[PDB]
Amino acid sequence: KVFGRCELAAAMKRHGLDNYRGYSLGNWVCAAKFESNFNTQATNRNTDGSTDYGILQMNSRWWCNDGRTPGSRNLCNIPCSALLSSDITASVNCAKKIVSDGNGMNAWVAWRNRCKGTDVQAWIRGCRL
Repeated sequence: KVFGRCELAAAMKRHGLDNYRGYSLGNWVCAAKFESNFNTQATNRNTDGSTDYGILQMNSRWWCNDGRTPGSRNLCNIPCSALLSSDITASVNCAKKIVSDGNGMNAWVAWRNRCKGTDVQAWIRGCRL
């Protein structure tokens, strides 16, 4: 499913992401925009053989099991296909584990490179939340 900007914001808020670990809603929406273009079905394979899945592009080497990443840790205890669902619940629960991992949102390279230090509030402007 390809979410609309305000639709995703509303779903993320309802799921407890607004200000989770100090990160305002605009941060999460900006990250999803640049990680997957708001598409739950996005996948991207990496040079090391691992693959990133979903709206927030979580890596199969640490977060989920895709059955083809030797040495994968599966810290969110879910098959990677779960992250591609139209229901963002699994993606949200896993994201909460990741952001609490110590590096905060820097775990998402697109966030670090294109959201961090910008007017992230712009991402939720105009939305009825």
